Amino acid sequence: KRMRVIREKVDATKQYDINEAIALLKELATAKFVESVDVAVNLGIDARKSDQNVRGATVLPHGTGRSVRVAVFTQGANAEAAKAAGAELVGMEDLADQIKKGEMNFDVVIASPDAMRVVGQLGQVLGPRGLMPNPKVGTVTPNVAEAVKNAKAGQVRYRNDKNGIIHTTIGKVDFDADKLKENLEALLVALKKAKPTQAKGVYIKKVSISTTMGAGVAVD
Amino acid sequence: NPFIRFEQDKKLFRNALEVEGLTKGFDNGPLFKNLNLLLEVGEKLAVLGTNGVGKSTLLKTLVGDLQPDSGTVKWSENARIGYYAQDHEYEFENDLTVFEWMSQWKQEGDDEQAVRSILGRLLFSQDDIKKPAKVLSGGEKGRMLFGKLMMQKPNILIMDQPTNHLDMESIESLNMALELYQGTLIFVSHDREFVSSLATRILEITPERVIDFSGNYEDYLRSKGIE
Amino acid sequence: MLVSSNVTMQFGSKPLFENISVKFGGGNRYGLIGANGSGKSTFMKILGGDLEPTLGNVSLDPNERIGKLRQDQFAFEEFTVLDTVIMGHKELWEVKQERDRIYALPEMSEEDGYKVADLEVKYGEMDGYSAEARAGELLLGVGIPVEQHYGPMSEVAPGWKLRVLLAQALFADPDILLLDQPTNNLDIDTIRWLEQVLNERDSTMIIISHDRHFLNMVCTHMADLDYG
RNA sequence: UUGAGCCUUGAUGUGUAGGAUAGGUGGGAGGCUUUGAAGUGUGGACGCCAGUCUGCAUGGAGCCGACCUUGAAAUACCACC
Ligand SMILES: Nc1ncnc2c1ncn2[C@@H]1O[C@H](COP(=O)(O)OP(=O)(O)OP(=O)(O)O)[C@@H](O)[C@H]1O
Ligand SMILES: Nc1ncnc2c1ncn2[C@@H]1O[C@H](COP(=O)(O)OP(=O)(O)OP(=O)(O)O)[C@@H](O)[C@H]1O
Ligand code: NA
Ligand code: NA
Repeated sequence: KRMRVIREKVDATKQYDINEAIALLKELATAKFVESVDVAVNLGIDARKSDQNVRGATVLPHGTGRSVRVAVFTQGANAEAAKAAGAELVGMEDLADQIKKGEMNFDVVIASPDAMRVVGQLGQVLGPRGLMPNPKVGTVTPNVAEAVKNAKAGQVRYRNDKNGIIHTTIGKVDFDADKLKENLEALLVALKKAKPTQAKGVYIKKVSISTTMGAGVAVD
Repeated sequence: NPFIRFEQDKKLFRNALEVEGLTKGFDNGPLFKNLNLLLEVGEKLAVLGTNGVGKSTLLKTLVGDLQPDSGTVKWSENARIGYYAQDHEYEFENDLTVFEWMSQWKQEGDDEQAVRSILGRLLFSQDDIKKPAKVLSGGEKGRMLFGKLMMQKPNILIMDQPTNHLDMESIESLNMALELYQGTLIFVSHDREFVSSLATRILEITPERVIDFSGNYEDYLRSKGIE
Repeated sequence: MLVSSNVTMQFGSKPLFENISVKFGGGNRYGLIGANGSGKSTFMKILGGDLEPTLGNVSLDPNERIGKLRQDQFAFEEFTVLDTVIMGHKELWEVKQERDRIYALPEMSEEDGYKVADLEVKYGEMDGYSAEARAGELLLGVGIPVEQHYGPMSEVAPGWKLRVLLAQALFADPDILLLDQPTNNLDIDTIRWLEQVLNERDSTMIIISHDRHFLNMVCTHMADLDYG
């Protein structure tokens, strides 16, 4: 099988070159899918302590290659502002209480400071899956128009794993190496700027890029 | 090692207790179904069975503070009962000095010279007899109730878990104190050693039906099928 | 790791314990033994800060959630069993109840909204979403029925609510467990369950127990409190 | 021969309420199987004992996410742990 014939061909010990890893992944792209590529870095932080938590979101220079209906969660003028920004959701108190009451979710959530019908209505659905927007993550933004560009323009969020690993989608195997290199660099720079104050040791220990149906390799 | 020894002022003969049809339950209905027993003199009845079932509330009905649903409990004529409740906070919520609290129960024919002798044997020396009764340790409180039972000198002892908050020294002193006891004893405990040391009859209730015995706990286990 | 230095508590005219200085910590379990009236409960009060010593110090790390046991209170009796065992996490309970209060009070203004968003992310980090479930999976071990998990604290029996007060202490793997006579008026089966659930944990636990078969079962170190 | 550290590979981590012994992130949900099946013919290990992992094949070419009860989803799988 493919996972038995590639395990010998790729070794995780040798930290391949920044271009060589991408080239090997493109060679190994075999599963019949658009096969979004993902990246996993191992920040050096103590997740047991809250002050060392790295919650963030940045606009990649190219984009994730996918479009998600950024449902607007607002009311009044702030909620109505997002209607002209081109969002795939409608923000209303009832529309989040009834329309959004049984609704699973959108791709992302806009931020509304005037309306309040989509604050306590989410509960186990709006927060349990990690779809609730917070000020640090940029979901709870002052302007629905601002959130439209912060989410529909190719913005990607990230939160730590319980053991201190940040992984997220970067692009697709259709994207070129020249785009993917800067895509990875932007995220690495974002994390470096997002490092907390008390970060003992080195805060980027391992960086593995991978495909959905393929393996991963270290790049630095 | 505290020196505890219960004596008996007026020994009573023949039956000491009789319970005839004592069905009772709070809201599950049959807490104990159609209880029927006759307790002789010198019995050491260990009432077993463990959890939430009427392991207690039998003792509470026997003392009377828990009225039964149906049935009548006829204590012997001169039966004087020393009760050691499982939850004994109500007798210490009132804040008297240890000396006054032990002196409440002084009987006809003894001094506060003889009152303080019980505390001395119970290891309350000179300052620990000045503390408020409220502020005392759990074991130091169980001992203070043991010294009230000793002071009252009952001939029927009912004790709801007399092995609570007591260290090895105390559950080794009281064990032999009750072994030397010549009278009627009703007690309940979970540790399979204190109950096995002194017991001549076992009455344990299971949430469907009581089961009674006529021997000690080792024979009880062998008849149950426990190795 | 917890440390104590020269605790020296005294009320009266006789030494109770003198210049007690010991390091508790490292995943070891310290059975604290003694006589029936020496120092044990008033020492686990000091280690938790319930009463400050006469002249001494107790040092703990900036964040080390003390999981301590009751039997100095009996009458919380205002809320359900689930949210009674939940508030063993003194950190998560405050954020949960405060955000409920904020939801009650109108409106979610900009002070309210920005006050609430960070509390919500804090709750998410503390994984309050799966807090009640993990509380129930412990209440079942203690022996409380699922259909009455949500009942208030008056529905419970007086002899059944000490079970909940025990379950409160060991809620969500809290390091440093101050257990004060946990097995009293408990059964053989519950004692076996407790000594099994404490055998799968890496958290220093200081336990008071007057029996031998439980200390000799679970404990690693045998701290004494005799002679002073 | 036996301690300890490290690396690589593979398992184990149900109580309900679930099809069924799901660890948390989330990439996707249509992907896994023919360099030769779910079941079968038959080995061993583990266990809250209900159930999981593995050699090869006469034949072998077909199993699951979609549903659904939960705070939370799936050995469709790969990922950093
Ligand atoms: N004062 C009371 N008011 C209402 N119900 C009560 C009261 N006392 C007991 N009950 C009910 O009757 C049951 C019998 O309790 P009982 O005292 O017999 O238990 P137990 O076996 O002695 O318990 P434990 O060993 O835990 O102390 C209780 O579980 C409770 O449901
Ligand atoms: N307010 C007070 N005034 C005087 N003495 C006090 C006060 N509070 C406590 N004490 C004394 O402090 C000691 C506490 O003993 P401790 O609680 O350790 O006993 P224990 O039975 O071994 O404990 P545990 O209940 O934890 O099993 C006792 O000697 C008690 O008299
Ligand atoms: Na009882
Ligand atoms: Na005490």
